[PDB]
Amino acid sequence: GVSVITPGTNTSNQVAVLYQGVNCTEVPSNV
Amino acid sequence: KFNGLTVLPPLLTDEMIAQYTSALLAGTITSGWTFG
Ligand SMILES: *[C@@H]1O[C@H](CO)[C@@H](O)[C@H](O)[C@H]1NC(C)=O
Ligand SMILES: *[C@@H]1O[C@H](CO)[C@@H](O)[C@H](O)[C@H]1NC(C)=O
Repeated sequence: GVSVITPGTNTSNQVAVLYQGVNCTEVPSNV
Repeated sequence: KFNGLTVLPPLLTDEMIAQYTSALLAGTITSGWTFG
């Protein structure tokens, strides 16, 4: 699954993304 | 993971829960029922 972490659009429009139990070397800054 | 089936981890690790029980246990050995 892919999850999106947001502080709320009434605070900011930045976003972070969690790729669930995927090794972070095969996803396709801060990794 | 199998086919479309996954298992999500719990938010509290086992280390955190053992920390919680040792804080309860040190509170009761040392203060009785006053800390609650
Ligand atoms: C939501 O927006 C309103 C007005 O734009 C503001 O008063 C309120 O503090 C905002 N809420 C948060 C959690 O920032
Ligand atoms: C992801 O793959 C690399 C390459 O084998 C490995 O070193 C790494 O440990 C893997 N990720 C995890 C969380 O083990």
